[PDB]
Amino acid sequence: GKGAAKYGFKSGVFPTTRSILKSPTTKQTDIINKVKSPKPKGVLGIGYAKGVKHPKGSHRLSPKVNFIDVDNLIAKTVAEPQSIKSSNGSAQKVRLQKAELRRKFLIEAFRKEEARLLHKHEYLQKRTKELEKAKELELEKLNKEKSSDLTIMTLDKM
Amino acid sequence: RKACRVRLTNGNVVSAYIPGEGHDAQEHSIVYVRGGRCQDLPGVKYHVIRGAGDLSGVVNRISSRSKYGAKKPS
Amino acid sequence: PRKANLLKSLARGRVRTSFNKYNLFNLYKKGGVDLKSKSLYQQKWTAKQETRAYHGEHLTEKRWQTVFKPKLDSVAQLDASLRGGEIKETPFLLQTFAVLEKRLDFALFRAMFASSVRQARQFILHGNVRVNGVKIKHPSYTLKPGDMFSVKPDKVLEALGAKKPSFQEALKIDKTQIVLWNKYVKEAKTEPKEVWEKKLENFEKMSDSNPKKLQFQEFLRQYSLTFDPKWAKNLKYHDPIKLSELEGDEPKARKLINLPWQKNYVYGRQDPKKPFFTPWKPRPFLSPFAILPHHLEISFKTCHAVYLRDPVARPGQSEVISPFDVPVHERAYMYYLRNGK
Amino acid sequence: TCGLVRIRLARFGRKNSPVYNIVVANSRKARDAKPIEVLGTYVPVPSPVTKRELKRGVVPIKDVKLDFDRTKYWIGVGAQPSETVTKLLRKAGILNDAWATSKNSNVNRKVVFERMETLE
Amino acid sequence: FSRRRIAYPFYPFKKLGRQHPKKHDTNLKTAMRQFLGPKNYKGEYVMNKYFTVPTNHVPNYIKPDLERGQSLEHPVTKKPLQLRYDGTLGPPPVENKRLQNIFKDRLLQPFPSNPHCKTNYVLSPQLKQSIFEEITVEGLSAQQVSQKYGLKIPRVEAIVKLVSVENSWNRRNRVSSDLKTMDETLYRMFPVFDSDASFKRENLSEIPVPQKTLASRFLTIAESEPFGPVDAAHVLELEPAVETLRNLSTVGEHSSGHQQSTNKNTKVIYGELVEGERSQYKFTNAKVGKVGYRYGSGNRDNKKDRRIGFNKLGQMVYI
Amino acid sequence: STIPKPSDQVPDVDAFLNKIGRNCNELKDTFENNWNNLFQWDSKILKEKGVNIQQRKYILKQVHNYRNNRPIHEIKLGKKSFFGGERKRKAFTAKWKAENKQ
RNA sequence: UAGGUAGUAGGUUUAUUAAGAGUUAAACCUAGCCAACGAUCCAUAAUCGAUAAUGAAAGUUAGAACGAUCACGUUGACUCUGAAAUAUAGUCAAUAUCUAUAAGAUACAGCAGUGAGGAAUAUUGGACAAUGAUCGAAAGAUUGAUCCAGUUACUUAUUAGGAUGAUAUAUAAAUAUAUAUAUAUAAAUUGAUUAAAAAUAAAAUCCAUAAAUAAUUAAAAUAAUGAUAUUAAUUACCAUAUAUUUUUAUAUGGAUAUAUUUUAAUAGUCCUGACUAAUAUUUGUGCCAGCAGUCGCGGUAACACAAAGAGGGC
Ligand SMILES: [K+]
Ligand SMILES: [K+]
Ligand SMILES: [K+]
Ligand SMILES: [K+]
Ligand SMILES: [K+]
Ligand SMILES: [Mg+2]
Ligand SMILES: [Mg+2]
Ligand SMILES: [Mg+2]
Ligand SMILES: [Mg+2]
Ligand SMILES: [Mg+2]
Ligand SMILES: [Mg+2]
Ligand SMILES: [Mg+2]
Ligand SMILES: [Mg+2]
Ligand SMILES: [Mg+2]
Ligand SMILES: [Mg+2]
Ligand SMILES: [Mg+2]
Ligand SMILES: [Mg+2]
Ligand SMILES: [Mg+2]
Ligand SMILES: [Mg+2]
Ligand SMILES: [Mg+2]
Ligand SMILES: [Mg+2]
Ligand SMILES: [Mg+2]
Ligand SMILES: [Mg+2]
Ligand SMILES: [Mg+2]
Ligand SMILES: [Mg+2]
Ligand SMILES: [Mg+2]
Ligand SMILES: [Mg+2]
Ligand SMILES: [Mg+2]
Ligand SMILES: [Mg+2]
Repeated sequence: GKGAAKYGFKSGVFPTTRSILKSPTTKQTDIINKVKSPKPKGVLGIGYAKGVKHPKGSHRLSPKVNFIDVDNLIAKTVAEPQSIKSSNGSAQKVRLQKAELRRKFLIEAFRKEEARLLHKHEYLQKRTKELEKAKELELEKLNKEKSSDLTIMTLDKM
Repeated sequence: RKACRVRLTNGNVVSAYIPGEGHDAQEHSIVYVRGGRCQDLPGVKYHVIRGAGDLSGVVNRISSRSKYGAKKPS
Repeated sequence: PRKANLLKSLARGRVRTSFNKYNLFNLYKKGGVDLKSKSLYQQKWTAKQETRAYHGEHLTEKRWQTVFKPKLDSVAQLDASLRGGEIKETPFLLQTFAVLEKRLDFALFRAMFASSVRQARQFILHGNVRVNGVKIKHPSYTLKPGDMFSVKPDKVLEALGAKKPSFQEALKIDKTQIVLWNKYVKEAKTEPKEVWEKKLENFEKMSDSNPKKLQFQEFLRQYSLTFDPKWAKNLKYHDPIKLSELEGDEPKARKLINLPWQKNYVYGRQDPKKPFFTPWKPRPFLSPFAILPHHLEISFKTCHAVYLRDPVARPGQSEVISPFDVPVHERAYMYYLRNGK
Repeated sequence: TCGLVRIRLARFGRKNSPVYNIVVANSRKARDAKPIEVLGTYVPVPSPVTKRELKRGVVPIKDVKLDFDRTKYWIGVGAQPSETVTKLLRKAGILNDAWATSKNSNVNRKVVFERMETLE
Repeated sequence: FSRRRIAYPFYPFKKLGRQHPKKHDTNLKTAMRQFLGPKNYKGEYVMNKYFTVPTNHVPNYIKPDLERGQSLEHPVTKKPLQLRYDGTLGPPPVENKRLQNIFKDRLLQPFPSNPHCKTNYVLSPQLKQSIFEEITVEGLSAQQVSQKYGLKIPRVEAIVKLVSVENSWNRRNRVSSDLKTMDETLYRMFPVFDSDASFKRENLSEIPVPQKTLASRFLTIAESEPFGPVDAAHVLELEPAVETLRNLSTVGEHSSGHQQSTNKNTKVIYGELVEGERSQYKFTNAKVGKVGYRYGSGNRDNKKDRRIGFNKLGQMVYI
Repeated sequence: STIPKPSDQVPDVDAFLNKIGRNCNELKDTFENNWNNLFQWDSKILKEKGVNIQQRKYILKQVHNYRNNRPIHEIKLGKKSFFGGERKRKAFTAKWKAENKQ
């Protein structure tokens, strides 16, 4: 139907893509700074102003964001076997191989995701600065005086 | 103009026009009623379907047979 | 598809995508589409009647309505402004039926590999057509720019060639040919001088449209152009044909026939195994319809063609081959835009 | 297959022309219910090779589209592939011979072509 | 106002008079016999000026308006013949001036009522070999051969492809006498292409007309401000039209600039093939959110626009 | 594939058809005690010989087992409980405890 | 439907819960809360989409099919287990039926099917081969999920034969190549007497393919397993070699009597006064019979009723 136009004329839907990292990581410095930044007050403020009692039984401030340390996530989730156990059995050998592959996959997934997030922030910052510079250049060309401008009547003094 | 008073299976009683030349409709005959009024007859807002129920098709109808429940001659 | 009924009716005078004799007269005598005195609906209906008769008559109206595309494609010449000659208006509305030209069956007709779109469909359905080396048996297959398609040579010869006469039909033509040959040998022998004088005068009005004069010059070199009594004497009378005696026996019949032009074979049956008139000659009335398309490059030696592009409209020209003028196509476009409302 | 998170085929297409989505799905949901994620597609019907190609030595190809990175993540978090999906992942080189079974173990069968990773 | 109108000839013809009761003839049928002329014992119409094909590279297209329905001529002298009161054919009383000086355009126009339809020019067997030998042996680019002979690049590429098929056919003796006879006949029916003739040369500056540009935008600028094609292109947010023409000339397989490598960046895996396996698995890297069959997509099978395609074997398949 | 060799437990086709069970001893005349026929005939041939769907699939599964040195002992198809299927067990049991033990 | 509300609106405290809260229960306070931008009440309805229909579009409509969400599994309440259930469980009661007559069992809104209701909606089918689900260490077992087939023009799509074709006889000396073949005689269906047609329509002629027949035979699935299935497709004596975009072509080994299986083509339905495409006319009826979406038609030359001819749509 007409609704598909809003989505590239794609008919039907896909499930929402899950996020490998469910919270920001401790290496996303940009996010860490924003949360630490003092919260505004006044017309566009957020939070209880000094001297304004908050409701009894409620937390005055918002809960602190949980930042994921990927090194700690990897250590707790896919920890390595502490000893090199004797996998002489056929089933023990199969299990050891499967555990090794599963651990390799999930460690690569967490480290590729963190890299992607950090690489995406840098790319956006570079792209925005470029766009800003291009806009200034474009605007400067617009403001440049051309010879045709002499034929546009003006009353600058008035 | 030949018409008929009919009690529909939903309890509504209507007046239906019987189209075609000649009909074999009587009291207690099972008829099927469709929409469509008889313009010159006020209050006759429906038509009975020829060739359905106990109402036979028009006898010896040659043209527009499907509108009068007449089967194709061999 | 729609059943083919009364396609070549003279009273209706509809023009079809065919080389048929009756379809040539309908086109010859048409004299344009009359749109005067008609209301807008009547004008649109008439335009629809005429155009659809030619462009895809075998398609059902409901199928055509789905296929119909409101968007028409033209080209912009970027040098027009750098020429200086009076520019011509592009006939945009002659692209109304361009969507059909990419169909395989239409492509075959435009390539002159079939005598009509109907025949093209049967060639495709019977397994005689290949696209890019793959046998395609669906007339509705759509070609893309660059595609190459081929048709079995025997089918193209049967479509562009004369009809093969039957043995009985061709055996009565040889009987008459022998009688009219023995009349030329009786007039050449009774008064040889007049016949040769008439023969020389005929060769003066040939105009070079008749290659027989070129061949005749060879014959005069095989024997100043002065009379020779040896000619009349050389002439011999062929023997009459008893249709009953040699009836049902072709080898016998093709051994009793030996004419100066047709030797040891019945008229049109030089090779009865071939599916056309032999020796091969063009079908009658081929010139009026023999149109070379701008959107196909054809190789008749191999019966191969390449689909260069979808037909386009350009200043003063439309690549969509049509017997109808732009005003008619404009009305047809107006009808289908609104689904005949 | 066990667990709550399984990698399995969901059937699409028409009668007599099956195509499949490779999906991560909750074990209890319907086979064709909207899954957790769609990892790829599997077309079971091999591409037909022409007479010449056959003599030329072309082998019919079954085409699979798959997100390699995302598939590895779901194996990492303990998703359990179905038997058919397991065969596909072992052929792709994502899973190894540890996922083979006694019935399909090709311990002794000659390799005619070795897995080749290319760019196209 | 509209009524059914029997398609009588627009030109004058001899209508039926009093008829014997068993003839059961029609005025349309008698008008056709007058157009066709007598039919000989061989089933031919030698008196009709369209029965036989032209052999001088000049199409013989119908000209009913200019000849006023007189289609009969002497089969050898090509001199007009018309029907007389006796029922015989003889010279016309007055020559037809409309048939002696025909415009060049009309000669190539097959249909009287459509002057926008013209036949194309046939390429000579020599020019085709020259084009074939220049692209293949000398190694010229299709852009060069196109700009030299005045042929559009797609036509140039088609000639090379077709000449290759004619060599294989001639190398295996597949071109029979009938095919040669037919080819020559059809060659002598069309006007031959002349690369030198400027009017015969194909325009080489044509570009597809986009849709966003089809609208008419107008800008009010200073009276002495220059505005040119490049400025217009920026306003319409399209590449300059000259650039479009140049990019369309580098599309030919033998044309300069033809390049296709930016797509060779998709990881593909070819599964191991073991003895006895009847097929090989090919894996193509994709991205979650793009790959897969969508859920709840519109079913069109029961709709008039149901998608129909064709597989590699040419078999009709539902998409 | 290849033709396995007769063993001591399964000397001939008749012994093979008796060990697998599932009433497959009623096809002894279809095979004619020909060892090669049992190990060469595929489903299409067996269908032409009148073997029904269930039996021909079962034979082919046991032929594959034999070729791979896996046991061919009969495995029985499942059967409903004596007290009936789960959906009709409550009703059946109630009527069986009032007609046996009262 | 104009007033509604009385745990009602708010405050404090305890109980209960993993958890806030008049959410429930208990206590004590304040007099609030909602409402003509529609409260309260009544009626009606499962909701929605990147789904379907329509339109230039904003929108409108549907909510069958595909998918998402909710609710329910004859009716009501309650309890147990559990992370989660007022569970298609259990308990009690209600309604109905049944047999074993018990503080009994059953409730087809699972599949198929039957009666009923209705204008109207299908098989008491096949298979677990595929994809899934449950149980099992495995071998495997189970699966009316599911996959297939059946019924039904309900919808869509493809195909459902092309080229040629206005007559038949008799007719004509006794090979530098002819050629506008020409004469007689008979025949010629409906309508009509010429712009009145039916009609290239038919037959006939040429050439095909489908089906059949024969051989062959994928793919769905492989370690093996095929319900569908008398598989699709291909090939036309079969096999082989060489050359050979395709394809073609030659020649070979076996195979029949120099040739090699057979061979087609019976559409309906509505309409022709105007709107609205339908000019070739004619008969019956006579404000009757009837037609009609709108205007209207029919009272003896009816373009409108009932028909023949011809014609126009799909
Ligand atoms: K359309
Ligand atoms: K209200
Ligand atoms: K339903
Ligand atoms: K199963
Ligand atoms: K009709
Ligand atoms: Mg298990
Ligand atoms: Mg009209
Ligand atoms: Mg509280
Ligand atoms: Mg309350
Ligand atoms: Mg209280
Ligand atoms: Mg309801
Ligand atoms: Mg809605
Ligand atoms: Mg609604
Ligand atoms: Mg339903
Ligand atoms: Mg419930
Ligand atoms: Mg309940
Ligand atoms: Mg309950
Ligand atoms: Mg019930
Ligand atoms: Mg049921
Ligand atoms: Mg009923
Ligand atoms: Mg069953
Ligand atoms: Mg008569
Ligand atoms: Mg066949
Ligand atoms: Mg098999
Ligand atoms: Mg009527
Ligand atoms: Mg009258
Ligand atoms: Mg009317
Ligand atoms: Mg009437
Ligand atoms: Mg009639």
